Amino acid sequence: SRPPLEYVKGVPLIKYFAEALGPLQSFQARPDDLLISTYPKSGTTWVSQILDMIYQGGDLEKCHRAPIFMRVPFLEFKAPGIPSGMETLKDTPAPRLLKTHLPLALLPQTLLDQKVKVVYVARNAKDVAVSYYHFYHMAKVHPEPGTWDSFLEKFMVGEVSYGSWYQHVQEWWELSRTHPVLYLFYEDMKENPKREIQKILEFVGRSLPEETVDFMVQHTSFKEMKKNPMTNYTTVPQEFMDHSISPFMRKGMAGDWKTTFTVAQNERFDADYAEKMAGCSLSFRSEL
Ligand SMILES: Nc1ncnc2c1ncn2[C@@H]1O[C@H](COP(=O)(O)O)[C@@H](OP(=O)(O)O)[C@H]1O
Repeated sequence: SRPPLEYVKGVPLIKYFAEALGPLQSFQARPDDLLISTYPKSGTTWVSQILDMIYQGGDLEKCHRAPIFMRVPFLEFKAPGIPSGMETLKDTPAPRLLKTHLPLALLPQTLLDQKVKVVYVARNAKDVAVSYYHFYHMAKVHPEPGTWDSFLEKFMVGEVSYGSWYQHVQEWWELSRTHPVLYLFYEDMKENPKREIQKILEFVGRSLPEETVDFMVQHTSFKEMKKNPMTNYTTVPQEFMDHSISPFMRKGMAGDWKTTFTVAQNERFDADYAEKMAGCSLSFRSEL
């Protein structure tokens, strides 16, 4: 009941996800698999619906079969009573969509050997941090988040579930130079979802009619995804995720961080950030 984190190979993880790593050594990847990789709260559920909808040929009826966590297995998941992501995985048919937030230090090597295709979504660190703070509150398996200010301090030293945002985004960027990785930016998806859905289609080697594409742009919108109980996580026990404290689908905005970040916090973050992202051509947008 709100246990602390357990560290493994330098990554802080939720108690259960760490345990789940045991059985996960048994996981065998297929060359037709597709891995969805992101640092938490960077748009995983967004791109999962996009991808599942593509995989279902656009049929919103086939997408309603089960919640997105039953449809896109969560590689390292485990909970009391709720079946592990590995358990779920036994029933999931090929081509499979898989989700993870594991850094490379922990990624099943099966996945890199099998040349598995990666769709990676990155989001600006300020928005991620805010999103993560609210998530910590509602997602009961997380430690106590404490105050925004303290939580932000942790976030800068990567002392939060899954560790440092900064390393996560650079390492998977680097990986994209020697591995098939489509590296997406949440803010581009905000800017122009259609442009971004087209690039995914191209990447996944599929082709769909203009009508179907536009149909997807809408059913993958924040507002549609908020109403859809197969994607908003409301079918889970309130003891596990308490939407009354904070909804999973909270705002879905680029730039909203500015209503949480104080000026002092903003100034300290920018200074810290310039150092951490020094020798990197990664370029983020904070707004619009
Ligand atoms: N279709 C969509 N369009 C835009 N944002 C979405 C979305 N579906 C979910 N989100 C937002 O993405 C974040 C969760 O990401 P993840 O899927 O990685 O956990 C939350 O951000 P906010 O808390 O900033 O609103 C959530 O509201």
